[PDB]
Amino acid sequence: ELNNLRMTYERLRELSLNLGNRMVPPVGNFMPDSILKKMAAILPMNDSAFATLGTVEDKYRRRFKYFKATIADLSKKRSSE
Repeated sequence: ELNNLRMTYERLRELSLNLGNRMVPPVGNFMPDSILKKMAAILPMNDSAFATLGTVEDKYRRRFKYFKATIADLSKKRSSE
């Protein structure tokens, strides 16, 4: 029951608040709860794959670049844990 997806969703929550407060001015909502969920389950490591997220705003696609380092890691660890 070591749901890596849960670790992903949580890592995203921690990262969203981390980078979000590191932005000036603060974002507040670095990544919406919905996007954090689908991205944590699908774990898209590419823009061409991001299309499977269903609906991500273009503005969401931008700051997405700040999550690539974590998404890539969890997408890789998905087949490990």
